[PDB]
Amino acid sequence: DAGVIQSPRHEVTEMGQQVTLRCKPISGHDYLFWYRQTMMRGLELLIYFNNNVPIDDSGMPEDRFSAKMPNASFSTLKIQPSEPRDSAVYFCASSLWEKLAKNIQYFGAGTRLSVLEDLKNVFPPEVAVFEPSEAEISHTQKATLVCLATGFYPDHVELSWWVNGKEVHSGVCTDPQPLKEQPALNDSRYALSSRLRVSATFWQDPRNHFRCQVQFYGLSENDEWTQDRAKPVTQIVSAEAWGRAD
Amino acid sequence: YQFGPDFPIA
Amino acid sequence: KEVEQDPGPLSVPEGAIVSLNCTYSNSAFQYFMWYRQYSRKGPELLMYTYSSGNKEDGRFTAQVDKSSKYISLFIRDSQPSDSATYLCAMRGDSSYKLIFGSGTRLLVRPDIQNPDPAVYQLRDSKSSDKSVCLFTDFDSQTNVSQSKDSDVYITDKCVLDMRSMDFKSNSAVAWSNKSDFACANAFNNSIIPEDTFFP
Amino acid sequence: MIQRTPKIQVYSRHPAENGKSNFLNCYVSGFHPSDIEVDLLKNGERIEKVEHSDLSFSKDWSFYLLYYTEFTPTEKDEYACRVNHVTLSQPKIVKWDRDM
Amino acid sequence: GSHSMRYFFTSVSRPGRGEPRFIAVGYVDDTQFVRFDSDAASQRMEPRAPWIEQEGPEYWDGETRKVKAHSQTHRVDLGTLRGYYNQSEAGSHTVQRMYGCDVGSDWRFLRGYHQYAYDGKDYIALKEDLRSWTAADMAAQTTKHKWEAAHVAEQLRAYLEGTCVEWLRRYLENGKETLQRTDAPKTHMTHHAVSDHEATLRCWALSFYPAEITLTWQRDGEDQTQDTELVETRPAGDGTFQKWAAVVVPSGQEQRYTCHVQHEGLPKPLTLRWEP
Repeated sequence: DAGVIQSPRHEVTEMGQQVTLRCKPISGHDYLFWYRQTMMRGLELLIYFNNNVPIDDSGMPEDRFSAKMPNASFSTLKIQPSEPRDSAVYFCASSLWEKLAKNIQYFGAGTRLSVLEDLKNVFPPEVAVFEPSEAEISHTQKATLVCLATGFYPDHVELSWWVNGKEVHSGVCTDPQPLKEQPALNDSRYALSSRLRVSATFWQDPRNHFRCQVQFYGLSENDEWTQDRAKPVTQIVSAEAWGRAD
Repeated sequence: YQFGPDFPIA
Repeated sequence: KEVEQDPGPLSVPEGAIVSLNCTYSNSAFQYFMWYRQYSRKGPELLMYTYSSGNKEDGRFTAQVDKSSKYISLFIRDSQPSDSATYLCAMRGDSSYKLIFGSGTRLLVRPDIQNPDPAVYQLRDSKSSDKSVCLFTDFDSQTNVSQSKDSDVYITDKCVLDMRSMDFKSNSAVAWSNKSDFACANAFNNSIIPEDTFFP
Repeated sequence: MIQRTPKIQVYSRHPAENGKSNFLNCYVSGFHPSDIEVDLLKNGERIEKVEHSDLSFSKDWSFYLLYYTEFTPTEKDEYACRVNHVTLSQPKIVKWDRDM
Repeated sequence: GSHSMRYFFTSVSRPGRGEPRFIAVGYVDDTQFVRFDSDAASQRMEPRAPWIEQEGPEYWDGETRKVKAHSQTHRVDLGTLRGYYNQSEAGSHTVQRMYGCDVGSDWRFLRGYHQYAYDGKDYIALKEDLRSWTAADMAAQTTKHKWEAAHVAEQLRAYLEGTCVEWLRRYLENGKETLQRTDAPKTHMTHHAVSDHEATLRCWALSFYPAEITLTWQRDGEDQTQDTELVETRPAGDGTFQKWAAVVVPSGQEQRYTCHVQHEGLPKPLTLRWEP
């Protein structure tokens, strides 16, 4: 159950710096694989190791990329200097001969890497939470909440819904992709909706406790910042509402 | 041409 | 070592048979696999074949034709939860390195027996109120287009599995602040059925 | 553990003719384990340029190697192979007999 | 005639030296065509016959990768087997693996094989059916149980019956000048006195390929394997082989003895008799 561990889960960084991706394979596994996946190239093997030794590195970029496995429990992949085109999801996997014979390997959760030209483009989400119309609950006897996170860049957000201090899963639908709140070009902040649909007089019950929670990944403390804007760090921004039968 | 990719350990 | 795969996207109705395929050129590939990837997640192995024809597991059938260098996956009785990107991959016997196709996105549209194409309006929990227009409860016949200016005309579209009730519904969301922005007017590039409310 | 001592054959590639370039061979086979020292000797003295085949082995798992060098046989020069191996308490010297 | 392709892998532990010495060689019939040595500079599979030189970049990368991967499992194995036998870390030990395939003179599959030895002794081997394993002792049983659970045998069998023989056929065609040649033996006889009621006749075959050859002595047309004497066939170093056989005979019986040479290069078996 306790599988491949990758670190960090997210990284948002400025071009020109060294990036280190880390992986611990499942204990006892003696193969470890590094892949990347982008929009432009799809899914690709960078390197794999066996017994700590690199076997096939034909997929490694020709110079800023280097991979090591100092011992059977730890592999790193390093990019130096990093460039915007390195932005991708990087996955690590591990396996064993008998599983690889049936073409089975086990994947970590990935590292999502954004390498940006300029950190002054980074913005955390403004999170607005709208209210059920009277009509829609007058007509259909249920009530839609709408959460709107806007103006965030890059797109490393993870939205959840919480009811009385428990994350809920049933009832929820979040867009699978962000919308670009598109001024023409690519440097362009993003927006995203989610809904949570509720039984009659859950919404009307003035007592009911609701929140759209949104994790943003952005700058870290060892990033420099000197805009008058608040430094757009990794943070949870969030909105809420109570029931209103009034 | 060798058998591959490789062998299981003993 | 190039494998070609059509990106789609495929949109099919629940219950439909889907056909995915890839072609390739390297006669040395001998192991052929299919993976499903849900969005913002890792790939999950579905089926694997050594050279060698066709195999069946549940609703899935994988096939390989090494002369035409053409492989496919068939999914019977497609379900909404099969919605995902589907990727083929392959290798030879000299390395565990996998070569993947670029993937095919599949959307299976849920069957929604009690449609009730409602729009609405709604405003924030703040003193401020710009609004939205929630187009909810339509059926999976109605594709939605937003059009745009570089000035604001902004919208998306998704499905919720309301559990403990045995319900489910489509909901989408549109907004802008063209201030002469109207719900009645919202979705004018989107072929809707008939409906409109009002405060 | 099982040890097997090496069989040694010393011989020329071509029929020997005094004054003519040839190759001197020392072939060791049937031995285990594989570590082994082999020198070709000219009147008792090591020949320095000696080459060998890549380590391989027979059906019974025993190893074999060919050591060899260019040489010009003469009437009076004595050539020999000298082998050492863990099964030998001291090196084994086998004289080249050009009739063999 | 029949043909074979065979690969031989040897690793020797070297306590205090760190990594084991790993050496691998491939053969078609009696002709070597590749090698790898963990201690050489290249760290690549290297060609050793001219006909394999024509293989492209992909081939060599593939072979290099498989052979290096093989050295790593041999290295694990040396530690694993040391444990199985409870042996000191101070000693040097040896693991050997051999595998290959034969074809008939029609070049269809005759048989495949795959065998493994620990310190120069049989350890585990795939039986001829290519579906089952024979293990020499309980260490080997433990390996057998792992390899059965892993379905190693099925992978091997698909290789030996398919890929191995396909590539063997390919090498025989590409190397037909080397590999499909026969070089008939050049033969002669020597005479040396001994005992003084006895002399030694030695019948020589030089410069022949393939290595396979049959020398016998006859006394008056009668098979004479009775104090007769055969050296092991030995490589000349130029791709050919050499062999002799000896018979010790009463002096003045010389003419009664004949040497019979059989070899694929010989449209007819040669008879030799002490001449002058």
